[PDB]
Amino acid sequence: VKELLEAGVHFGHERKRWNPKFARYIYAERNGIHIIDLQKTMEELERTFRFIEDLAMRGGTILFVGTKKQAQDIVRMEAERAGMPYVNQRWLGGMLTNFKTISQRVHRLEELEALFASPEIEERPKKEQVRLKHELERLQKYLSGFRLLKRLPDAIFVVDPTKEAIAVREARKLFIPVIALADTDSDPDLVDYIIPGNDDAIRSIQLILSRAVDLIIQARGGVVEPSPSYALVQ
Amino acid sequence: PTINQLVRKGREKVRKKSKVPALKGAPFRRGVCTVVRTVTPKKPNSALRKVAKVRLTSGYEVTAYIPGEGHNLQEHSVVLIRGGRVKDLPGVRYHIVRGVYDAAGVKDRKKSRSKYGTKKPKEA
Amino acid sequence: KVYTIDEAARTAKFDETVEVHAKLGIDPRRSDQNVRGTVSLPHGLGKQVRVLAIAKGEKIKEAEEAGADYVGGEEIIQKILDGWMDFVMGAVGSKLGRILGPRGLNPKAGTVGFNIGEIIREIKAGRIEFRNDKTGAIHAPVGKASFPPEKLADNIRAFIRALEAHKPEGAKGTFLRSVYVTTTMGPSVR
RNA sequence: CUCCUACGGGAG
RNA sequence: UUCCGCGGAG
RNA sequence: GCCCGUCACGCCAUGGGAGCGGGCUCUACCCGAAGUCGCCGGGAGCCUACGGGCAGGCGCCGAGGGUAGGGCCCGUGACUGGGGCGAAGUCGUAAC
RNA sequence: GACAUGCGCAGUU
RNA sequence: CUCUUCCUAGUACGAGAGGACCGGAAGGG
RNA sequence: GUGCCGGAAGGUCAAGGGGAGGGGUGCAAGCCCCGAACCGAAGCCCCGGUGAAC
RNA sequence: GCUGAUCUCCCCCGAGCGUCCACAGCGGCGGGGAGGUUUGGC
RNA sequence: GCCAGGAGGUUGGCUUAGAAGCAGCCAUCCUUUAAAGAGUGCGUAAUAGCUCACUGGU
RNA sequence: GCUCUUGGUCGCGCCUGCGUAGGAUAGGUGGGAGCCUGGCGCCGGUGAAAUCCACCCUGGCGCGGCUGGGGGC
RNA sequence: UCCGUGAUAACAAAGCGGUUAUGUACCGGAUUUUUAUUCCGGCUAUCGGGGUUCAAUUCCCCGUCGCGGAGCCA
Repeated sequence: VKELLEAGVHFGHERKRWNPKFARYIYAERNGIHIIDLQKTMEELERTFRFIEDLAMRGGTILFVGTKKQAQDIVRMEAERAGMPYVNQRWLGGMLTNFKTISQRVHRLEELEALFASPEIEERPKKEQVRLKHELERLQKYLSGFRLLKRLPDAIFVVDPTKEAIAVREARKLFIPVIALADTDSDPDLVDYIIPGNDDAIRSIQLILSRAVDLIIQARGGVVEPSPSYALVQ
Repeated sequence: PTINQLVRKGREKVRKKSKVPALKGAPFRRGVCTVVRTVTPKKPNSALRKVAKVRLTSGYEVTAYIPGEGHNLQEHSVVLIRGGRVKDLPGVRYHIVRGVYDAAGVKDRKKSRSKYGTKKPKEA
Repeated sequence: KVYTIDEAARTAKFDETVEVHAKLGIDPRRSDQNVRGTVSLPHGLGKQVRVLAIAKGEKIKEAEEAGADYVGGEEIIQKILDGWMDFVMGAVGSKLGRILGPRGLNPKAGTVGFNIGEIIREIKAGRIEFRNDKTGAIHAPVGKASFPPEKLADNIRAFIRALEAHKPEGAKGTFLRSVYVTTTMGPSVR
């Protein structure tokens, strides 16, 4: 079941703008692009989910992140469809690293989320009615998936690491298991559980991210059908 | 420097100069006060430090400082040079051992007296 | 020709525009010129000269019947003084400074005829006949003359404007004749 | 170099 | 220290 | 704001300098003690046990001394050259 | 550097 | 022609501190 | 300042050119005389360079 | 050579200095001479 | 020549440390009585003796 | 001999003249009341007035007299 | 002596008949930290007389002085 899926259209990515480190994960250079070795991919997928599973069954929260458009939306899905926090917008700086302080805003969210429905709305000038309402639009615009648990993650899953290496860094300074789906345009080393494979074609992203959440749930009870993947998927 | 070079050239030992030529590495040197003027402080000070030139035993003649308040050295006073630069007066590189030879100790000093050769007074 | 050819002046109107334009000579040493006041002249010209008499308020009966058209007194001294258009010409003889209403608002005015008896008389000759024409800086000369009514009579220019040769030092030769006007002008030995 | 002398020589 | 008889003393 | 160099004044060391003083050494030749050694010991002396020894004579070496001409270092020198340092003197403004 | 006296020691300058 | 040194005497005089008259020798230039 | 060199302008300048005008004579024509303007070189004045020119 | 101002010399007077004391030794201001070595005059 | 008293208040002021003629600068009086000595004079520490400026006999 | 080119002179021939008021690039004093065949002319002011005729000062131009210089053939 | 030629204010230097050029040095006053500069303004004139002209530094005459040239008396 695995192979075929991938072999389908979810491997081989960035070309001639690679990283030599990632030379251990790559089969060849066809007509230009680097054809990643799936054979090995699989092996890594294993150890990765092993970890995920050996964690999804011990009451541990994971934080997913994907700030790239050719992978935003989906990440928004797979997260809510698992209760696992996540980041789809601008991954603020010092989140994990300055959690206590970033949290401060999360609190400010509900601070308004509550003043939203109230009789205090009868008063208050249009100046603030617009200020706050707006101050919330954005407020709510960035933390939609960064609230849930008021405690750091036990790990973090990600699409293109190098794209969000900054998060990664934060993670690493705070000692936090790093797992992610990286292609040839990234350096393994600073990645703990490496999912080698295309990071732009939503095709591969969906898949590798999909079977991930399921696996997160297989260890919770409630195996069902996939999530809304197609809507304009090519 | 490579070893081979070291073998050839080799390191050179420093050898330093006497911050004070009081002759035959001598604790002190005697001599006559050729003159006794009164120069002026350096860079940021102002005052009338008392200095005196001295014809040393060794046919030498140099400026020596004089400690404490007041004194009594004249154009022909025999004296003992101690050797202590006075960092604040260019040249002065020796102090005059108070209370020795023609040098009179300090009158009424009660504190540090070992320096300034003042005799231990009685309290009665 | 020979002397003059007065008749040679043979178009226009009454040709009274005759003159004496013979050249001259600058002033030798310390000198100048000056035409003899009312240069006699063997003619009368038949002119009703408007001779002005610097009289007063007493001489207003004869000053007019002596050869003058009209005559004013002292009620015009500083009366015709309030206009640059309100003001012949005589002058109060003696040392009297007639140069009070005559020293300001430039024309022609100097010596005149004397007679502390009356401005008019039967002996009121020479005061409507001839006049003057002195130095012109560039070259004076330029005199007057009768009109196209006389043969050798018009030959007054001679012993008159020509005999004017009376005032002059010495540093050249007063000559270079030429007579006539308002038409053209010929010239002959003086 | 210093000394002694009986100033003739000697001494350390 | 012009010490007592190297050994002692000053 | 900072900052340059001349100039003036004071103190110190220091280069050049007609030169003047002393120390060390090298070369050469002249005199040359004591003494060792080498000749001789003749037409002179002393001793003998006749071989010989001493005295004395001559020579080489020779401390030093003299004269001469070099080399190396130190001191000092009219004046002269710059250099160092010294709370508030002069002239201008080179540099940031 | 120079040495009184007694026998290098001690002592003098 | 003149000098020096020596004996009278380092005695007359003399706080002195040096030093003679008179008289007699012997060398010099 | 002097010398020398350079300056087809000016200033001054001798003969000579020029003749306004005047004089001596004769009866006269004439013969003779002085003579202003103005035109007139080199030189000098004037303008400028010049010191291994004074 | 004459002359002798200049000059060299000495002299009269004597202030005043010398513990006292015109003069042991000095001599003010001033005066008189001598000599012919200086410088000069004729 | 010689005898002699070689009178007393005089030993007065500056300087005195000594003018008290006999250091020098100022006085120059009186006097009892043989007169007189404003005692010119050798000195010395000023004083302390002689000398005539005073006269009997011979 | 022949050209080219410039001066100085007397002629003569036409121009030449831009103070401030002001019909505007008024030269000077004179004649002057009309000549051109359409401006008068005072104007009102200006030190001084315009049409036209003159003789003339300043400077220039153009043919002629008489004298002069420099270039070529 | 004779011919010509220059001339102004403390000094320097102008205006080929139409009413106080101008510069310096000097005295102010503005601006520049000071000074120099710069600016603004003020200066005991037309070498002295006398002429011509409506009008003059300008043209005429006489004098003084400087300039330059020719003769003077012998």
